[PDB]
Amino acid sequence: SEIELVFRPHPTLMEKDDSAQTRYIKTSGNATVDHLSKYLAVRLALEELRSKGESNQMNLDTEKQYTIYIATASGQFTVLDGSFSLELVSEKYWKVNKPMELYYAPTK
Amino acid sequence: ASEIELVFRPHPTLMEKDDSAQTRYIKTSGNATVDHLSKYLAVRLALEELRSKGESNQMNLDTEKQYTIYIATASGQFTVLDGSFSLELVSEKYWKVNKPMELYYAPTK
Amino acid sequence: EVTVTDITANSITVTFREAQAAEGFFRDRS
Amino acid sequence: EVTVTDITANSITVTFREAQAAEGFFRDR
Ligand SMILES: [Zn+2]
Repeated sequence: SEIELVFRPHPTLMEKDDSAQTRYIKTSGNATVDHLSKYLAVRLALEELRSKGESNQMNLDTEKQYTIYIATASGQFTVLDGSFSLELVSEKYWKVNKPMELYYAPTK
Repeated sequence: ASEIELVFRPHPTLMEKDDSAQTRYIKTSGNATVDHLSKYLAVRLALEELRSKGESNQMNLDTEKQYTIYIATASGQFTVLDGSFSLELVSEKYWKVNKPMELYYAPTK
Repeated sequence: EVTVTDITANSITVTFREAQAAEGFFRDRS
Repeated sequence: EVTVTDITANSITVTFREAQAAEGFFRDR
């Protein structure tokens, strides 16, 4: 729907060996951070399953929950409460009239 | 034929009855092997579980067995299908009828 | 719907197409 | 081109759409 997201791995909290591939996402502004974290978990799991499906290995397996961040002034990242709507996040933290930039990392 | 149709169900006695286990209607290539089919089943079951968790109220994704494939032959008994066999070969060797090929699964153990 | 899944084994990838019913999917054998 | 996924939390199901690039996906502003 109406909220647009440019969704990336947290630059520092990544696993170096993992893809840095930016995701472009549309959804309702009423979606919460918890919905987005769960969406990520599901999408990554689905992608991993399909990848294992296409790999030469005969054996599969079963991972993580994610924390969502937004960049703030200055040189830092703010953890977003799971109950926040994405609309609130854009108004409170992002503000500008552009697709919103959010980040993710596995919850320690 | 280069294409093959399968009716794929849990083994009637080696697996406990499960109303949540629907018959699967499948088309694939005759040159696909039994190994492809067993791996497909594990992947499909996992995909379905993931999507079900996605739509449930569960915030934590929990979420894996290996499967053996069987066919009931003319005698009514079951044959365990070698993983290396093509589905084409299975159809010619064990099914031999002009109907979608009925195959079954149960865990390897 | 018809799901489509690609599966690799022994260095060969194949496609499985799956429907929830035979009618409209399987070919007529008459 | 576009991936569609329904995700539920707190008894509200939300639909997510995802693409591989902004152009032709995101709206003009
Ligand atoms: Zn054939």
